[PDB]
Amino acid sequence: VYPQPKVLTPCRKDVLVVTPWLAPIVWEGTFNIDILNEQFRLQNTTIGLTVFAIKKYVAFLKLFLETAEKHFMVGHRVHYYVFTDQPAAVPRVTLGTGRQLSVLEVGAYKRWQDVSMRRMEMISACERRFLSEVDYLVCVDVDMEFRDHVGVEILTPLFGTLHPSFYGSSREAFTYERRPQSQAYIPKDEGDFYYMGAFFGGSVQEVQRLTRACHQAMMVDQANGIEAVWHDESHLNKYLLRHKPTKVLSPEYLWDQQLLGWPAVLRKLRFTAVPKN
Amino acid sequence: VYPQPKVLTPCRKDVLVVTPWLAPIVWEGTFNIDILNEQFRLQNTTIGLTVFAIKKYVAFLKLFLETAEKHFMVGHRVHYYVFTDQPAAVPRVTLGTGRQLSVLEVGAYKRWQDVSMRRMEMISACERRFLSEVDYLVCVDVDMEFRDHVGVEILTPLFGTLHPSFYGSSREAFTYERRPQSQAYIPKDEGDFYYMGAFFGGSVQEVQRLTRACHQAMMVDQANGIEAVWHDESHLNKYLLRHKPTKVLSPEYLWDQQLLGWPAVLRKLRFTAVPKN
Ligand SMILES: O=c1ccn([C@@H]2O[C@H](COP(=O)(O)OP(=O)(O)O)[C@@H](O)[C@H]2O)c(=O)[nH]1
Ligand SMILES: O=c1ccn([C@@H]2O[C@H](COP(=O)(O)OP(=O)(O)O)[C@@H](O)[C@H]2O)c(=O)[nH]1
Ligand SMILES: OC[C@H]1O[C@@H](O)[C@H](O)[C@@H](O)[C@H]1O
Ligand SMILES: OC[C@H]1O[C@@H](O)[C@H](O)[C@@H](O)[C@H]1O
Ligand SMILES: [Mn+2]
Ligand SMILES: [Mn+2]
Repeated sequence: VYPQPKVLTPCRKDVLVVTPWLAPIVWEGTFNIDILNEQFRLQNTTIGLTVFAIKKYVAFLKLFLETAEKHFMVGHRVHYYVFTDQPAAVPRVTLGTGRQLSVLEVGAYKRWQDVSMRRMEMISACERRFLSEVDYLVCVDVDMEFRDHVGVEILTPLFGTLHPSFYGSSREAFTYERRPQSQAYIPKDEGDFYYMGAFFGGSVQEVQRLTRACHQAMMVDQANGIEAVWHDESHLNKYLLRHKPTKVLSPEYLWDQQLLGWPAVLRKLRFTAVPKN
Repeated sequence: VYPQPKVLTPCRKDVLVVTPWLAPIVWEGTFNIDILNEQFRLQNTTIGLTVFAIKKYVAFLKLFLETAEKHFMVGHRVHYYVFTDQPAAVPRVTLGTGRQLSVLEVGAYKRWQDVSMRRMEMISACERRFLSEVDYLVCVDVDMEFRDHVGVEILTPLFGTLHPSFYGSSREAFTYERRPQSQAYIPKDEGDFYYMGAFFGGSVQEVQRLTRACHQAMMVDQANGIEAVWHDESHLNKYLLRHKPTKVLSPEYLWDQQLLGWPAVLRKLRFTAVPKN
């Protein structure tokens, strides 16, 4: 039993709910979570969530993790992978059933550019290990909290998330890389969306492809003495232009209430930034 | 270069363009065919189209085939499989490049119920052969003509098509099988859509699963001395209830202008019935 979908009365009429390559754009009201939960339960799906907490960012872990336990893939199997240069600093947080956490220890870089940029390398290389332990990988920023449901509706071979400062914008304004000497180069009259670096994912296979390609593309740039304007986010936008995501998450999935409010078009604020100095 | 998809100005606001399990519902204006053509060209995708022309129905082949050459998967590789009890009767029709036709000879059944019903058996068993020759199988009625574009926008692991007499209806009215002694039984408060028997498909693997299951389910019924109300279409609706299609085609893809007109909500009439006695 569930309400009957009605072909001639669209749930959402205020937003675009599918891209021109027929990928769903995920917004409240486009899905029935009970149907989707049923489908994902039947494959006994496991979701991996990677998060980096290097240096002072280990401060963000506790709230990240507590809110992930209330809102992320609740009822499904989750494996948190925390990447950190301080394993002892990882708070002990009580996990629901079928949920686990592993701490993976890594080097720090002095520059914040490289910490964010080397995520691609580092996720890429836990490679044979993700393939056996999980069906999907979701890769997010640690400086964040869950405030509402983030579940299996997002799961697809490849997804990105609409940057919240640019969803209502035109492509000319998108802060893509505009210098043709960077591998992240996107010309002025190309681009579907501007995707944020802080929330992407997909199957293990598609995420390893993305992260390999972004790393291989960041390296090429260095050996040409150039750094992409917005770094990993620049390379992500380039990969996602050429390899179009099979779902696109609305800005419900990456928001900042302080900076942008709660507009009517956003019926839930699911995963939001935390203030930092 | 293409128009920029605009997150806050949905192309179609009059129809539901995605199901509650996040499958696209395919309507004009939801897709950019150039983007999709690009993606499908890059895999060198082959589409198989199966069609049965048993007895007098070989009369429908000529127009079916000619219009398929103007409108079906034009620019992509197509393999027509014509199933018939009269191979000599299959008109010679000139094919575009990368397009072929094979004639597969089969038995006739006196009763029209079994001809339509045994399609499932017969498609199911050309089994090892579809797996090597084609990536997708599309299965349609022969008594039909293409009048507009039917292309790669429909291609997905599994799709069905909204029956044109029932898209604006409620589920209570859907002419599902309502007798619990039939394997096609769907209860009164279940059902997403009423799908027509005349246009379904998907990957080879998903279509062989569907047709196997529908055959295995038709047989079980016979050995219980019962025939489903609307036959293969009844079993299809049951399979698609339990195994939800990954795309749903709008009634643009299965129409009858004589019986229902050309409503404003239908911006193209793509594939339509032909009058018969
Ligand atoms: O010293 C640092 C700087 C960054 N990060 C990681 O890199 C991510 C992205 O950087 P940040 O959040 O600073 O970028 P922003 O969201 O502010 O643009 C952080 O969330 C952490 O996962 C980290 O672990 N240690
Ligand atoms: O004598 C027959 C009756 C049916 N068919 C096939 O079974 C399909 C479905 O039957 P029909 O079109 O009669 O059903 P309808 O569309 O009228 O309900 C036809 O299109 C043909 O592919 C056939 O080949 N020979
Ligand atoms: O334009 C790209 C930039 O946009 C800012 O609003 C955001 O805080 C940065 O993280 C980066 O994404
Ligand atoms: O209700 C099911 C039936 O609906 C009719 O309109 C259609 O012509 C039949 O082929 C069958 O689909
Ligand atoms: Mn951040
Ligand atoms: Mn017919």
